[PDB]
Amino acid sequence: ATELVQNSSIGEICDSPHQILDGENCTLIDALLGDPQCDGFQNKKWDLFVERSKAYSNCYPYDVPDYASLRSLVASSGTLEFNNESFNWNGVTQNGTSSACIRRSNNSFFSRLNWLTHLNFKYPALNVTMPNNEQFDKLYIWGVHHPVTDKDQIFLYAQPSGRITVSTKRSQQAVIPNIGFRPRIRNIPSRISIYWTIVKPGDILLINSTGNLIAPRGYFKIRSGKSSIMRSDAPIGKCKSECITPNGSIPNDKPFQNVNRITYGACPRYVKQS
Amino acid sequence: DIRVTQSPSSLSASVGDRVTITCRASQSISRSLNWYQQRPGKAPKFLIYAASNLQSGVPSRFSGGGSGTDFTLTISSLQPEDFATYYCQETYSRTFGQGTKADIKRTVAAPSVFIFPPSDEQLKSGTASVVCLLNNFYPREAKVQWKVDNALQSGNSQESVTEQDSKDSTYSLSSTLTLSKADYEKHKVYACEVTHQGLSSPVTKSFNR
Amino acid sequence: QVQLQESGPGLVKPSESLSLTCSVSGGSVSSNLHYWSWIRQLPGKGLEWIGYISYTGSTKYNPSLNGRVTLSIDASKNQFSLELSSVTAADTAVYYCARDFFEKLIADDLNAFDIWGQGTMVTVSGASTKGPSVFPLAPSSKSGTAALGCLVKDPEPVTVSWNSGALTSGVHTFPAVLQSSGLYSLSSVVTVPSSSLGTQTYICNVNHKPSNTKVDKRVEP
Ligand SMILES: *[C@@H]1O[C@H](CO)[C@@H](O[C@@H]2O[C@H](CO)[C@@H](O[C@@H]3O[C@H](CO)[C@@H](O)[C@H](O)[C@@H]3O)[C@H](O)[C@H]2NC(C)=O)[C@H](O)[C@H]1NC(C)=O
Ligand SMILES: *[C@@H]1O[C@H](CO)[C@@H](O[C@@H]2O[C@H](CO)[C@@H](O[C@@H]3O[C@H](CO)[C@@H](O)[C@H](O)[C@@H]3O)[C@H](O)[C@H]2NC(C)=O)[C@H](O)[C@H]1NC(C)=O
Repeated sequence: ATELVQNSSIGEICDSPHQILDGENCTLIDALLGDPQCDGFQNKKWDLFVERSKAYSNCYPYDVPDYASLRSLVASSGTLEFNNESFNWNGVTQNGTSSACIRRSNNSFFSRLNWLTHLNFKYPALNVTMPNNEQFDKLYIWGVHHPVTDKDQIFLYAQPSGRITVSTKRSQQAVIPNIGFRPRIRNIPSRISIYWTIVKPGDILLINSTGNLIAPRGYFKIRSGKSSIMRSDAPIGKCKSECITPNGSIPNDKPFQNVNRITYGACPRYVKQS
Repeated sequence: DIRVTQSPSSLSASVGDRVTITCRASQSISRSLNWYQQRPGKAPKFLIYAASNLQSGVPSRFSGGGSGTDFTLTISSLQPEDFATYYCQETYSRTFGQGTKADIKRTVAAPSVFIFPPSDEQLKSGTASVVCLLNNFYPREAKVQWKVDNALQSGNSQESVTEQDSKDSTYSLSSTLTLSKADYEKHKVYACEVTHQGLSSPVTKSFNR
Repeated sequence: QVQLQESGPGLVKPSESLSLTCSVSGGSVSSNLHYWSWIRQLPGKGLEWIGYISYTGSTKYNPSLNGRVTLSIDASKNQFSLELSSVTAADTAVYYCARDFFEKLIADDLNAFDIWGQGTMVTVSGASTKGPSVFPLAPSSKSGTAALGCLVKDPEPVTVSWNSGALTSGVHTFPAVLQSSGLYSLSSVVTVPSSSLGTQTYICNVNHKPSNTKVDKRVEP
């Protein structure tokens, strides 16, 4: 347990042979939703995406039930390819912006979300059908806004209470918004609940809802591969290594290792001591 | 089991200084903690949320930052009304910090003093209480000397001290001398000698009867 | 807004079950996503979280106190109570009731203590109760600033206001000291112009709660 144990790292992660994507100030979901600081990540691929502990959200605060599920789904696919679809939201106001989601010194919003408000103080029951006539699995990212006072629920949507229903052939999703003032993040007490819905080839996405809704602008392509995600603060260097740890790249010569349990690629097995 | 350490226990800084309070944890708590303010006689106030999100009653001079274990609360330009006791709470622990209460670096003193004989209704009850006042002095360190017929008194006087109202950042101190009705009428000269820095000589206020 | 007022005894004899009640005003005590908590204050220890309960009732308590804490909610009265069994001298403190929201969205943190109550002192000396004696403090009245106040002698020094609250700026009420007689004593003073004494009436207002004693005494030159 001495000569045959790899106990050191080079201090940095090799960008070869694996396609490495660095997060910088962005998380995977901040780049997924369309955080203005994360617009550079749109439609990029990766074999291993490294989130930094320095990452932060600089848009309009958002929460995600099953946050380790959605993060590991997008990570296992290894792509952010997004295709805009033409959802016909007739009777509403689109492209809603916020003062805490700034890009190019203007009020903006998530680039992959269409925050819908009333129109002419109308807001009818929106039933939008969207088929999946492809051969590959689609991923739709939608949201549910949580206004703080129904003073805003009336001002934004002109209904005392909303409700969101997302149905497919296999799945059905029902979410009711929660009116409530909350701790101000970037001077905002309101929140938005982000959910996800997968549709398979031949399946149809159904939206059976009035709109306290954060409508999607399209779908993400879903691939199946060895892609993954890792939390690390080690720099990225120009080198080649078939093993990556959050402490840096290590050689896979030894049959064992005590660098870190979290590994990626063809790596030795982890030992508890020495 | 979560440990919290807040440093320092107390400090002092001038108006307009930039002061930083540190809250350290034993285990990593991510970007996750909050900072509060309780003024004297008040309940705490919700200042910062999630280590860096300012709240409803913020004057914008407050700020926080940090990740992991070492978090910092910073006041860019310290104001007088910021005089309070600051705490850091860690959530999954639900543990409050030890607390850090600091005060403004004080200007040079100006003690104004008064004295008060016992009331006529109290003297009928067989108890005499003579109250001396020290108003709006600063620093804290002051000496109150009681002289009954110009005789040093000890062990029979009590006194309190308020904290900076944070408008002028000044203390106030009041001594009460307690003697019986018989001991009150055996004597007639009751003085209150005040020793303080902002006084070039001990100021004595006295009355008779 | 949402006000919170704690009500209960200011004195509790040892080994007895302490009991306090928080009243929530302006809002529904039943909340879909919310916890109601209690927290105590001691000089030297700072703040110490105690208990915390959901509308459904879900409890966890501070492991420092070995289960002696038991809270409860009654939605019919918009109230939630505190019950601390077997209190000792180390349980005298200031107790606050607070409205708290929990969020845990990605950070898995987010125990937020939003609104805080005024507060109620509790004592564990377990002796007896006796009301205070209010004595005025006349001015010097030489006439260019004078001073006057009220002397309070003989559990809690309660509220001392001046003329029902009309005179507030320039008032320094001092913390009570403990005389050798086991009874407390403080004094509340205020500085006024040395030219408005015979026409301006000054009355201090003391209202002892643990003894039902409210006194209004005139401070006259
Ligand atoms: C990730 O985010 C952090 C925080 O926003 C970035 O750090 C800071 O980025 C700003 C961007 O302008 C820098 O501001 C510029 O520098 C001067 C100070 O020399 C500042 O006073 C000006 O306002 C000016 O805009 C700031 O210096 C910088 N701070 C540090 C410590 O780096 C960071 O650049 C972002 N990216 C990465 C990879 O960390
Ligand atoms: C909500 O905001 C999005 C993003 O700005 C809008 O999509 C953009 O719509 C404009 C107007 O149609 C597009 O520009 C035009 O494209 C046509 C294509 O034939 C071209 O002929 C014009 O000269 C002009 O360039 C723009 O391309 C499009 N954005 C992207 C990325 O394609 C959307 O229309 C907005 N919706 C509402 C209801 O405001």
